[PDB]
Amino acid sequence: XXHXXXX
Amino acid sequence: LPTPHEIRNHLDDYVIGQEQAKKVLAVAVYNHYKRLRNGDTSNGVELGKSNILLIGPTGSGKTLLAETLARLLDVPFTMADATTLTEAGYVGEDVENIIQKLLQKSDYDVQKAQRGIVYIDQIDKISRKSDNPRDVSGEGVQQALLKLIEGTVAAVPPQGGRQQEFLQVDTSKILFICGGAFAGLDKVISHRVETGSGIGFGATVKAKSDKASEGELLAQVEPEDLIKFGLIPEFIGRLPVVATLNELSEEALIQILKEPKNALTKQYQALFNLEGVDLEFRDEALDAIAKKAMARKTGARGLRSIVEAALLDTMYDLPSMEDVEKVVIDESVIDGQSEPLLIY
Amino acid sequence: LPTPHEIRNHLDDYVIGQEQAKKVLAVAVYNHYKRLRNGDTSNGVELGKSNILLIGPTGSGKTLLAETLARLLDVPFTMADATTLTDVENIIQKLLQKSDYDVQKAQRGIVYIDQIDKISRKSDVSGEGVQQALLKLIEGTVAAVPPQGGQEFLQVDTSKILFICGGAFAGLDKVISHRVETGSGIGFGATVKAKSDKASEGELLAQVEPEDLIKFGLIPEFIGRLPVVATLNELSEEALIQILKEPKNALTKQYQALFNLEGVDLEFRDEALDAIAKKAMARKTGARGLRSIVEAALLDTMYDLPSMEDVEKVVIDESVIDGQSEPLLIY
Ligand SMILES: Nc1ncnc2c1ncn2[C@@H]1O[C@H](COP(=O)(O)OP(=O)(O)OP(O)(O)=S)[C@@H](O)[C@H]1O
Ligand SMILES: Nc1ncnc2c1ncn2[C@@H]1O[C@H](COP(=O)(O)OP(=O)(O)O)[C@@H](O)[C@H]1O
Repeated sequence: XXHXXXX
Repeated sequence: LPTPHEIRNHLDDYVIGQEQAKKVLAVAVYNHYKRLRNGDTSNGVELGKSNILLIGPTGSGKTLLAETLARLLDVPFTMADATTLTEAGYVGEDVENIIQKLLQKSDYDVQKAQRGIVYIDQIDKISRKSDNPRDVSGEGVQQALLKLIEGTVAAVPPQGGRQQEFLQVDTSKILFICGGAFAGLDKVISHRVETGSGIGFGATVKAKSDKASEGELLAQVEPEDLIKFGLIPEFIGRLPVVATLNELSEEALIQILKEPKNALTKQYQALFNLEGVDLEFRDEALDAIAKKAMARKTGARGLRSIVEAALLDTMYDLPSMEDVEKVVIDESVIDGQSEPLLIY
Repeated sequence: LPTPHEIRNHLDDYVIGQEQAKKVLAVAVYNHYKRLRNGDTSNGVELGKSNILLIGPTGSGKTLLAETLARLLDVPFTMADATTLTDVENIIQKLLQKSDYDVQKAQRGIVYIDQIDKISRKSDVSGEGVQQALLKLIEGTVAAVPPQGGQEFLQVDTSKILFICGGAFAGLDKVISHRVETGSGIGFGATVKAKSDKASEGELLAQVEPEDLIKFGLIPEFIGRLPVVATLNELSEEALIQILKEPKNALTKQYQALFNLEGVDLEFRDEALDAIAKKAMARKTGARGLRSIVEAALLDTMYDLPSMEDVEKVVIDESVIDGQSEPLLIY
C-alpha cells in the first residue's frame, strides 16, 4: 500500500 | 498578430510590481508563435525550443499571470496542478489527462489545440526526493512529464468513444509554462556564492545586508543550482527562459489596494455599503499597512490579515450601532493603539 | 560503415579545440561497434566491453560529444547521472524510455555520466557506496525493467552497452605535480602556481596514470574497468569566439535565423564577441552558461525589435555587452 523507509 | 509592446501594457493593467518579468514573457510568447508560422523552414537548423520557467516568491502573481494571459490570449488555456499528477496512474491521475482537459476547452479541435498554452502550478512538488524509497510523486512524474515536454504524440480517445481508435495529437508545438514557489532555493544559491566572512580589518562583513536577497539572488540563479534541489538536468535544459520576480515594494502594495477592481478597500467598503455605512480610508493608513505587510513577508495574500484584524472590533459592533453615516479610519487604527472614530 | 577519418571530419564540424579526444572516440566507437557486427563468428570469442573515461574542465563539451555523436550515427543515447545515487535500475530503464521497446536495439546504445568525481571515497557512506555498486553494472548484467510500466518483465544485456564516465577532477593537477613534475609551490626556489590562467594545466593531465587517481579518492578496481583515458584541454578564449561562428549550429546563427524570418539582418562585431568571453570566464560556466549572457543582453532589443519599423539591419556594439549602451539600428 504505502511506503516506509527510515533508519 | 502578437505584440510585445501592447501585451506588456495589458499585463500592467492586471499585474503590478514585476516589470522585468513582463518583458521576458512577451519575447518567449512572440518567438514561440512566430516559430509555428514558418515551421522549420528557415535556414537555421536545430532551432532552440521556446519554453517558460516562472520562479518567484509566494503571492508574487504566478497564478495571476496565467489567468490574465488566458483572458487576453485567443487560443484555449488550461490550469493544471502537479500535486494531482501521479506515475502509471494508480488511483490519482495520469499525464495524458492534461491533454483531455485541453480538448474540452478547445472543443475537440486538434488544429486549434496544438497552438494552445499549458501552465502547471507548484512545479516544485515534482522535485525528486527519493533518499528513502515506490515513489509515485517523484522521479516517476518528472520522467513522464519530460517525455511529454520533449515532444511526442500521445493517444487520446476523442470524446471517449461510443471504435478502439485514438488521435495522435502533436506536443512539440504546444507551449508549456512550468511555475511554482521554490522554497529553499535561495539557500542553495546563497550556499554556492557568499563571498563574505572576512575577519581582517580590510575585509568587510554584511550580517543584515544580503545584497537584495529577494531579487538579486534570483537573478543570479543557474541550472546547476536546481540540480541539487532535485530536478533533472534534462528538464531544465528544455527551458532556456527563466523569469525572476522580486519581492513586492511598499509602493506597489498601495497601488494594488487602489487601482485593481478586486481591491480589499473596494470590496470591504462595498460590503459596508450593503449594511448602509460608507467606509473611508486615508492615505496615511495605506503606507502604514504596506510597512506591516512587508514585515510579515507573506506577499499580497497575507495583506488581508492586517486589514481584517484591525477592523475586527469595528465590524463586530457596527450592526448594533446606529446613526453612523460614515466611517473614518486613521493611520493609528492600523497600529491598533487608537480605536477608529465613527461619523454620525 | 563510417571510418575514423570520416567520423573525425564530422566530429570537427560540431566540435573544436579537442583534437586528441576525437581520435580516442573514433577508434573506440568504430572498434566497439565492429564487435556487434562480427559477434562470435571469429576465433576470439568473448571480445569487446571496452569502457571510455573522460576527465576535463566544466564546459568543454564532454556531454556535447556524446549527443553530437549520437546524432551523426543515429544511435540512441541517454544522459544519466551518478550524483543522484546514494537507483541502478533507473539507469537501465532510462535508456529504454527513448523508444520503450528494444530487444536487440538498446544493447548498442551509449550512456554518459556527469560529475564522476563526487563519488570519490572520503576518508563516509556518501562516497564509496556507488563505486562498489557500479562494478557489477560496468562488468555487465541483466536487470528487470517493466516495459512502458504496464505484465511480463523484460531482460536486457548490459555488456554490449557502452559507458562514458564524464567528469571534472579539480585539484588533481597539484597531486601529480608533487609526484612527477616537481615538489614545489610553497618554497622560495620552488615554483609557485603563478600560471593559473597564463598557461594551461591540460599538458600535465596528459601524464595522468591510474595510480594518480587513487590519491584523488577513486578505487583502483573501479578505474581498472575503464582503461581508456581522455584528457580534454583547457578551453581557450578564442575557442568561445569560434564556437559562436565556426560550428555548424551556433547561437549567432540561430539568432540570425530568427531575425531573418522577421526580415531584419543580424551582424555581430568581433569586438563584441571578445567581451562576452571575458564575462563568461568570471561565471566559470564555460560554453554551458554563455547563452545566458546573450539572452539578457538582447532581451531589451528583442522586446522593441518587432515594435520598431523599417529597421533593415541590426548592429551590436561592444558597449551593449557591457550594459552601458543599446545596439545601433540600421534603417
Ligand atoms: N503581483 C500581484 N499584484 C497584485 N495582486 C496580487 C499579486 N500577486 C497576488 N496578488 C493578490 O493575491 C491574490 C492571489 O494571488 P496568487 O497569484 O494566487 O498568489 P500566488 O502566490 O501566485 O499563487 P501560487 O503561489 O502560484 S499557488 C490575487 O487575486 C491578488 O488579489
Ligand atoms: N566546442 C564546442 N562547440 C559548441 N558548443 C560547446 C562546445 N563545448 C561546449 N559546448 C556547449 O557546452 C554545453 C555542454 O556543456 P558540458 O560539456 O555538459 O559541461 P560539463 O562537462 O561541465 O557538464 C552544450 O550546451 C554545448 O553547446
